[PDB]
Amino acid sequence: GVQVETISPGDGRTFPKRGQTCVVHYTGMLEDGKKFDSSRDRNKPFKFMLGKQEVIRGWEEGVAQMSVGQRAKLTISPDYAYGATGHPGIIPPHATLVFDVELLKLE
Amino acid sequence: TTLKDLIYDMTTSGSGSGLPLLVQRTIARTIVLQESIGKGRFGEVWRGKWRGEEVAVKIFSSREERSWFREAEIYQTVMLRHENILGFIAADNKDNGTWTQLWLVSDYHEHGSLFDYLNRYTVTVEGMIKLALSTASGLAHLHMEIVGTQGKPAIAHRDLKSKNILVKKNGTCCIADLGLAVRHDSATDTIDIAPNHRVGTKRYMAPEVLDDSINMKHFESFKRADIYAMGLVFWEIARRCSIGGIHEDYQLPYYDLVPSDPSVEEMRKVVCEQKLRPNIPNRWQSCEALRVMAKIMRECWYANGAARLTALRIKKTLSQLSQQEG
Repeated sequence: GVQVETISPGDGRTFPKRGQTCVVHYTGMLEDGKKFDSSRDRNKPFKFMLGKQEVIRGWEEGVAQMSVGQRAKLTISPDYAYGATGHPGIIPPHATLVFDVELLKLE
Repeated sequence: TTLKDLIYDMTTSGSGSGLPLLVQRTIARTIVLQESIGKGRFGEVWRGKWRGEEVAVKIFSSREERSWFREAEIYQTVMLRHENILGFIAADNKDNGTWTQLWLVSDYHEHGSLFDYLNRYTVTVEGMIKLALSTASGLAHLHMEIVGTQGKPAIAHRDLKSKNILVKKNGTCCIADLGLAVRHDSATDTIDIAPNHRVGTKRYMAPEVLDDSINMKHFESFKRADIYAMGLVFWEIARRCSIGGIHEDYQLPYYDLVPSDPSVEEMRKVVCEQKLRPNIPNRWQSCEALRVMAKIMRECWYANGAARLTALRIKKTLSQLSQQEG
């Protein structure tokens, strides 16, 4: 599934709830360290509504555990990311993903 | 702002033709399907809206997972943003515990394919040149290796046909369906060829493909095979050029020499053994515009791939023609 390792503490109590929109900054890498996506490089926060599966399972469950302001490393296993298929051209099949995530705020 | 603006703003050295990985799912999942547009051999195409903006969604069926995969893989690894190439937005794998569903989101074009268009309308000399010119430009853009960051490796389509060219509202075309495309990675002299139980549409297959002689270790062979097919497309178009009321009914290449849904063997008899080509009416020799088209068709139809015109050259002679007629 997903492992969440804190890099920098959040307020410790404001966890996203189903229906809310999470605003975050991330950087995704494959296990070997090659980056494959980064809202930071875009200088534009990424937004998604928790519960509507607009993101992979490991994210929906991983970010549901950071509290606003928190920055953490989410290590997601294939069955919680893009599984056997992977994502054409970007993510190899059976890939374990590592994300650097920061929950900026909720809306 | 538009989905195209968005694609531009989120672009970073390293990004593919459409939106970034995670944003792709964000948008794919937020799209509201409107109407089934077409039910092709490889899944349905739906007109969909995203925050009001019209978009196109091709939903592939289990069997073309490989076509879905390759098309998306190509738009992702090869920077393809050109006015004559179907605009890619996002790809998504929405597998519900009930049934997997493969999505391909792209720009929407109401007219549909050149095939639907030509069946619906006859065309003007000017209209013909617009269609043909833009098709050649798109193909020449695919076949071309462009150096640099905003660069791009050469690509061969492998399934060019009326049905895989879309015509925009401005009377222009853009090439679509890159599910069988091959990439030339000159940085290793290799040809990236993806696995699929699917192969080109048989009536548009070049002679070398029909008889299996095509040397698949040489990238040029693939471009030459596309040229032969582009030539048949030009024939389909010219056949509908209406001047003073005279034109033909719409027809697919070899409609008269072959059964519908032709087998490799049947096409082979006509094209390799009998060395036949679609008929070029004598009347096309009078009117200069058709005469240039006809000459291009013939230069595309030689049995010898190496004697065929280049997509760029067709682009050029077509450009010259287009300026001699406003």
